[PDB]
Amino acid sequence: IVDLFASDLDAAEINHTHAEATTTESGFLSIDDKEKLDAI
Amino acid sequence: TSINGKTGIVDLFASDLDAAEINHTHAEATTTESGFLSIDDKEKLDAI
Amino acid sequence: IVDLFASDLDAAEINHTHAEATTTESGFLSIDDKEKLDAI
Amino acid sequence: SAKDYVDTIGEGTVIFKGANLMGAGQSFKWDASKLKFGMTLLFSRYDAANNTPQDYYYH
Amino acid sequence: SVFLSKAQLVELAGKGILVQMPSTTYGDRKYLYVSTTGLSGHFDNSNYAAWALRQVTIM
Ligand SMILES: [Fe+3]
Repeated sequence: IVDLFASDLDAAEINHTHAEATTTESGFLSIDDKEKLDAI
Repeated sequence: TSINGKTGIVDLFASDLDAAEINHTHAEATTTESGFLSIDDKEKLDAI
Repeated sequence: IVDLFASDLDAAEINHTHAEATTTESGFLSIDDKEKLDAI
Repeated sequence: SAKDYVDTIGEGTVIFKGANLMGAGQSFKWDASKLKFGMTLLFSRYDAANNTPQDYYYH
Repeated sequence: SVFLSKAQLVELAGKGILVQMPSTTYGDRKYLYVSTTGLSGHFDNSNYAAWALRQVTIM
């Protein structure tokens, strides 16, 4: 009974996040960046 | 014998294994959770 | 004997990126946008 | 004979196996003598159009 | 506490069952394939490391 799953099959999960964007790599928008943009 | 309770001629997909598609969208970034940059935020950043 | 991955399963890889956010579509934050926000 | 009585109590008389939605009109009945310990109810997924017993996600 | 009976075992032998965790957020579904002969590991709850079994008792 080979119950395969995305965790061991290099597959991104349905409920998964991404790392915050940095000065060299893109990604999700950080909370601090959103707060600064809203304040400005 | 079986995969995730499926037997015989079975076609499994990303949602079948609780996985995301290639063209899948995430939750938009808010003040409490990280996510995709909203259109309004991008427009405000470009205008500033 | 067959091997399957996320790409073979029309699924997103665990180590995958996303399209940069534009004026019409959402996505990851670009490096230039992050630098401009930091400098502002 | 007492052991037989207790083990047929333990086995349980399955009154339904398969597929059923039991909306407004479908019900399952029993008898006051038939009730000794309780009932066991097992649920799983269905199909709105195919009406096939999806064989996973039990409870 | 979760309970599975003999009739439910026979109707579920060779099949799996998932349980929902009482918490403040939805998720933490533990899926395992228990049959009258034993247990088969559906390791989709390994990611759900926030909750795991403490014990199993045979009645
Ligand atoms: Fe993704």
